[PDB]
Amino acid sequence: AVCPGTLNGLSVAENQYQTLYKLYERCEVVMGNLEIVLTGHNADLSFLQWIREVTGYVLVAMNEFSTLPLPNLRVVRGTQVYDGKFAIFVMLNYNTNSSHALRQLRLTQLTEILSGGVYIEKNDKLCHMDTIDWRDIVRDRDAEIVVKDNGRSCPPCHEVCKGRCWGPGSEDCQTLTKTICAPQCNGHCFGPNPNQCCHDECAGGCSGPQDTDCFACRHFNDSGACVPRCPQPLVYNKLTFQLEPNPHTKYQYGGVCVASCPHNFVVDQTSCVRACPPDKMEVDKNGLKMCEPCGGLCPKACEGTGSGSRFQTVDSSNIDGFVNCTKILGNLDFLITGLNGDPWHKIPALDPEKLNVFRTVREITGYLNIQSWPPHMHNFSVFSNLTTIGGRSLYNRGFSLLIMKNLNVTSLGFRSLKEISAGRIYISANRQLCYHHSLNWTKVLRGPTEERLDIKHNRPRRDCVAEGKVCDPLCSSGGCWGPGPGQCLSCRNYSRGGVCVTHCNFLNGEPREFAHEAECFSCHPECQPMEGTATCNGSGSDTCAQCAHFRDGPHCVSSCPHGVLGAKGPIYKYPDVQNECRPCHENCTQGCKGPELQDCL
Amino acid sequence: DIVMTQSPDSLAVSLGERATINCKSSQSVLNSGNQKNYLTWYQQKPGQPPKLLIYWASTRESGVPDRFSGSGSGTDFTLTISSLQAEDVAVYYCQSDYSYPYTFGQGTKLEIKRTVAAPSVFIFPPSDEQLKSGTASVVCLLNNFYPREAKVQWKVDNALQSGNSQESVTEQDSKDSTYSLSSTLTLSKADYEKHKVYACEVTHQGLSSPVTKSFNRGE
Amino acid sequence: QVQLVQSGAEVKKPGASVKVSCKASGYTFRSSYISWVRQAPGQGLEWMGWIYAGTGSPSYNQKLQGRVTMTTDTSTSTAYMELRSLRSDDTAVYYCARHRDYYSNSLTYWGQGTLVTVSSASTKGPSVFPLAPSGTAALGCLVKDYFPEPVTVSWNSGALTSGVHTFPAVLQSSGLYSLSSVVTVPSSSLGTQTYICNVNHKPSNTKVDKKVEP
Ligand SMILES: *[C@@H]1O[C@H](CO)[C@@H](O[C@@H]2O[C@H](CO)[C@@H](O)[C@H](O)[C@H]2NC(C)=O)[C@H](O)[C@H]1NC(C)=O
Ligand SMILES: *[C@@H]1O[C@H](CO)[C@@H](O)[C@H](O)[C@H]1NC(C)=O
Ligand SMILES: *[C@@H]1O[C@H](CO)[C@@H](O)[C@H](O)[C@H]1NC(C)=O
Ligand SMILES: *[C@@H]1O[C@H](CO)[C@@H](O)[C@H](O)[C@H]1NC(C)=O
Ligand SMILES: *[C@@H]1O[C@H](CO)[C@@H](O)[C@H](O)[C@H]1NC(C)=O
Ligand SMILES: *[C@@H]1O[C@H](CO)[C@@H](O)[C@H](O)[C@H]1NC(C)=O
Repeated sequence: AVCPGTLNGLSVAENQYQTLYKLYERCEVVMGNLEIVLTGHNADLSFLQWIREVTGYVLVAMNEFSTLPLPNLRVVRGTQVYDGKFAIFVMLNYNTNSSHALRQLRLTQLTEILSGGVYIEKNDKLCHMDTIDWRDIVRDRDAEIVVKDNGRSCPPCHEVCKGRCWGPGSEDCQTLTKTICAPQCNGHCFGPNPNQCCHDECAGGCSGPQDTDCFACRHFNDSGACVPRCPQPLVYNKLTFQLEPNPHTKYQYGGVCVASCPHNFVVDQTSCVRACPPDKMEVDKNGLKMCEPCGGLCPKACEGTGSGSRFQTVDSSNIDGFVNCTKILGNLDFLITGLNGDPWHKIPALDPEKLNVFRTVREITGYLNIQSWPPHMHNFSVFSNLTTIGGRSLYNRGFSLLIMKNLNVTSLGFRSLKEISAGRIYISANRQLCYHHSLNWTKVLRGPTEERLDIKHNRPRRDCVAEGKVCDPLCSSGGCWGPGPGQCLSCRNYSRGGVCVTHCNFLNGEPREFAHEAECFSCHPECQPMEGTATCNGSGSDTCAQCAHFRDGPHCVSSCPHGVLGAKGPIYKYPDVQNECRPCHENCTQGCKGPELQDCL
Repeated sequence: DIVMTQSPDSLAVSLGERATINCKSSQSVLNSGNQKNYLTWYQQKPGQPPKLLIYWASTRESGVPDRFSGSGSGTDFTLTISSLQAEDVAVYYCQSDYSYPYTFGQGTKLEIKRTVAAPSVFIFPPSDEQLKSGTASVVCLLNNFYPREAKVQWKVDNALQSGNSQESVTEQDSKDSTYSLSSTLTLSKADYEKHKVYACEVTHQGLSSPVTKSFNRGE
Repeated sequence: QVQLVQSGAEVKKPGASVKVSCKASGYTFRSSYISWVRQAPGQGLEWMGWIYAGTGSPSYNQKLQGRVTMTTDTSTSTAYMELRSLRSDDTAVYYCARHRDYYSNSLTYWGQGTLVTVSSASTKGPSVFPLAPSGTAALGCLVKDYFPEPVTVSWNSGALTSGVHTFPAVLQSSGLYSLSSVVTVPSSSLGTQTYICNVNHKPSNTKVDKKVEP
């Protein structure tokens, strides 16, 4: 129904035709420019018989076919014009010698050129173009019309056509449509009566007074009707007192309202777009690919190092590639030469501050291998968002996690690590590593634990306890990665943003919170904080014990509904003495104030 | 086919003065679609290809001085030069930019209007070396004159001549802005020895009475 | 910058054919029109036809009766024009020029031109005869019956250039060209200064030096 435009010029044998064909059949509205350049004399042109509208310009240059039949072409919009001047550009459509020349331009239904002019020159055997009243078609009075220097030995125009025709036939006549209308219409009329103007949604002329009578839509087309906007995605339901998805929803693809975007198009906001913006991500909703805000930063996947890669370790030339990376396709290797520099390959030492680039990493598909770490960095808090180590690819003797000979590390600091899907674990020769002794690897390491742990020769458990380096009281029997309530494997009571807490803000505190599977989530804003009582039982405006501002149905709202469009018109409400939102009078136009008719607007 | 007629055929303008050249076409060149006149003006100095001055009737090509200007519409067009310079002397051409066959005009030479100068007339008898071959050519020279218009008649024993002479005129001198003419009378050795008196009569604006240079066969 | 160099001069017998090249440079040759214009000696300009270098689509003048064919080579950036069934009247200087753009057929860039002369006459050297002189006195040389054009004339091996008038050639009935070259000098220098004209005809490799005596 709707196809894209080509954007080339006179720039270009068999492929070119293939590209043209697949592109324009079976489309009706060209979102761009219709460019027909260098086409053979016996090429099938029936795939262009359904084109009704072209939003850009029409370029017909150096073709060899005898006739160009566009019987359904009604409107050339001219949003993009050729050489800044022409909506229609026809030039050089004839063969080197041979009788393979274009003789007829069949635009029998061409009614309107909204912007741009017409250029028809140097077509040796093209006739009848000098008889057409182009001013009847071209809306803009300032546009240039240049039709000259074409066919010289041309047949007279048929007597039925009255001197104006697209061809020599009796059905090839041009039908004049420009009429004289009254002042009330701003140049948009279908008759001379002041009550015979075109609809306000008509771009130019029209066949009648209705939505459905335009030659071209001023904004959008909805299944035959020219509309200011496509049907809204959301609609206020009077019975559920909130915005519900509209069944009649259509999205913006150019100037047409469509129920679903094409194959390679996503829905952002109200419109079909080529790709999703950097601030939003692609998600499947009700059958369609929609764009929704990432809630922070968007997922990004980077290639790793080690096994199956070009880098054996991350270094000065690699570290910059992991910016804003959440998932790592492969492994991470931290070797001695990578951290301190490689003289053989002339790679400088790594800047410790650049290691903070891994703070966005949530998952490592392969293994994690740390054999070298900066002296002043006594932990791996750089990997504090790391949740999963896949172990899909292993290191050495089947290791997925390997912390070796890091004599300055005091605690692990993997406070988000919850799963190591496969592989063995090797943590040794870290002489000052404490906290790891009490950790239950069964909860983290997936599968049978037996013989998959190789943890020894670290700081002895006796020295750690005597120095006070033990787990926080709020930690469960699972253990911890370091000191504090935010370093626990699991909490005894509740957790608030990765930090173990004794209780949520149930009865006091800002913001107020509710419990959900031993986790603290805040109440909806607009819940009035209750003194000595629970504020909410869950998230949402309908789970509040009392509304801060107003109440609409079961929900709490900041502002009473002041013109929210529903199924059959806008919906207005007012806040009564009990701050609850009540409907307005049925005969009110814009405002409310109160329930009575006298309070309107 | 469209026909381009330029008037006048030759124009004499003093230096620093203004020159206008007219061009009239058989069919209109104005395009109602864009109100543009498709008319072109050229300049061609002798010995070198033409130079484009103005297209679309009034638009100048990049580099063309402001003194050149074009006007007119439909079928009547005019090329004006506000202050004629020494380098502006050439033949000017009108051309249709509308359609086939893009007809050129017949052209018009532009010369410097100089002070009237009378030609110096010389007569040259045929050499003996030419007579040995049986051919006899008599030359009459007119030197350094203005204006170009001159009448040169050959008289053999006071009888007028026709169809046996050819004349050649040089281009206007770059220094003294004058013209020079060379007319050659060709005869057979038999015809030449039959007559005695050979003379060329010169009529010019700078001469009150027609100057005649005569000589007898031999001495 | 933008240049258009045409091929050298051509001499043909009536009924033959000429092919003239025109090599373009300094611009994208593909997106341009090349027009051909001829000019007979002493006559006006005449449009012969044009051609679009990109595809090769031409447009010829009907008055040439199908004798003209134009081609373009994109690889060499060269335009070619061909005239079949040559006539005496097709003796002209043939120019190769470029249209400025798509919207104007006006010729902005021209070639230096090539002289195509068509005649049944054979290549012949010139016969130089002296124009004997008899305040200032005039003398010269009669360069008669030669073919083809052109010819070079100087006085006293280039030393004498003041007051020298070399007239343009005239085409005689025989088909052979002829011109005169005069010079005015004081009558006092007739008995002391030696005046010799240097006539050189390149196409026939002829060099003639004649001394003019009173
Ligand atoms: C994790 O390691 C970092 C860096 O080694 C520690 O941060 C420093 O703490 C020391 C005191 O122990 C202070 O002198 C510095 O100002 C800190 N540096 C930075 C960059 O913040 C940190 O204490 C460690 N975290 C845990 C939980 O042990
Ligand atoms: C609108 O689209 C319908 C097809 O859904 C088509 O019938 C009609 O021609 C279009 N109207 C305009 C004004 O483009
Ligand atoms: C990373 O995200 C930050 C915003 O947090 C932005 O400044 C930057 O452009 C991003 N860098 C890359 C390489 O995408
Ligand atoms: C975890 O990643 C988030 C971005 O999603 C960022 O705000 C934060 O700084 C990271 N956490 C730590 C402890 O660095
Ligand atoms: C730990 O690092 C400190 C400097 O931050 C340094 O004094 C010390 O030598 C290191 N200890 C070991 C065992 O490497
Ligand atoms: C106004 O409301 C009354 C009922 O209160 C109803 O009778 C009437 O139809 C309404 N008037 C308009 C113009 O809608």
